[PDB]
Amino acid sequence: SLEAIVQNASSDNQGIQLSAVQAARKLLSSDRNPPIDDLIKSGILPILVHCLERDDNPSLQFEAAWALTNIASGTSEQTQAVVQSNAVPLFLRLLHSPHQNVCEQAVWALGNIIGDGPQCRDYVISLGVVKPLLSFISPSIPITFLRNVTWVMVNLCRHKDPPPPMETIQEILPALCVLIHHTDVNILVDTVWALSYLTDAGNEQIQMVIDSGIVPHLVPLLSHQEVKVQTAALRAVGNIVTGTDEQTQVVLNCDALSHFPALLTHPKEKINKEAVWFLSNITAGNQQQVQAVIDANLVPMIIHLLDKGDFGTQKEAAWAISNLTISGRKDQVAYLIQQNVIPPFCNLLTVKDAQVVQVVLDGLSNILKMAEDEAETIGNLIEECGGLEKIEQLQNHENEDIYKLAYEIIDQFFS
Repeated sequence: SLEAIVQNASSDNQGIQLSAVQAARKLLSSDRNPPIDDLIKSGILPILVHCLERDDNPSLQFEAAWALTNIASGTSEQTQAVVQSNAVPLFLRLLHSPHQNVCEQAVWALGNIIGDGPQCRDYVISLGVVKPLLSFISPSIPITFLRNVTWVMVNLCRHKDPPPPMETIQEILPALCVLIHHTDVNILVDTVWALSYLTDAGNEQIQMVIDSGIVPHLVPLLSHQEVKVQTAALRAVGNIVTGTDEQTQVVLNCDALSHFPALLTHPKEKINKEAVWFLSNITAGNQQQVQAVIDANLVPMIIHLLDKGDFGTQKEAAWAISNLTISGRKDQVAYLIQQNVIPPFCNLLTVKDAQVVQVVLDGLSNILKMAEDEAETIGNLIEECGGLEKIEQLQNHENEDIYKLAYEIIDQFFS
């Protein structure tokens, strides 16, 4: 009797209330076809939200929290019905309940709400969720509960186009510093993905992450046995090394490069690609960082991937080679030449990704300009592998930066 349940829940007698709220909860969480929509149309939601305030009856508070949780675990329309009934401030309140089960049910409901979309997430942040959420992280916490805590932290951290507030980041980072030493794979995945979302927000957030002290704990996860950890960590440090040279050097000082031979040869193409992206951000640095890439014996592996990798990896390797020519010294570029970069580099001149074509022409141009006396030898190598015919054809490309640079190269070195 759904009507009866609604009427009884509104009674002043708290035991009849408990019976009714328990009945609604049992209708919702006990079957594989719950009547969620029917309970919403009944008008029960504001009653349950009122029940969440009853600290003097924790069984009633628990049951109402569980009912609303299960409604919020449903479809987007069901979660939004919960949000529109003003449930959120009451769940944030229940994060400070002394009763663990009410706290766990509040975390779960808030997770579903935050997951519905960006404005609900930003509402929950604006109401102060982070401090009480992170307060749960302790040595005695059950792992299932901690997993739900960390999932909510990731989801608070993930929609980036709204940058989360800086002060929230200051609250979240100490928790990540704690969690990065956890052994549970799901906790590590969530912690590191959260870090990678923070590190994608800009150089100032990168600096906050650096200043937290977490990078020497983060870098070694590049060699974790679990691939999900490896790929989260590779994203996080790659984003750090999109920052300044000094921020990149923070990563290098952790011996990051020692992890890369096993990433360039990893069976997963996605790890090869992400690793070469990382390296391309190292070679865009100063002469010493270029030399760090050379001295780690990584250049032959990059050139191999430039030649035989999947296109996404090939594009990243093209960037890594061309970026090396930005600040690299003549002898470092000469080392590239000795390692037979030219044929596979020139083989990318014919692809449909115009950005890659431009990158390759930029690198070839830089190489030719840098070889004071050997420019003729290098021009001959470019000719031998068909690079010259390809450059000649690029004079007719639609894109002005390409055809201009092809003309300039042809005028300076093959005329």
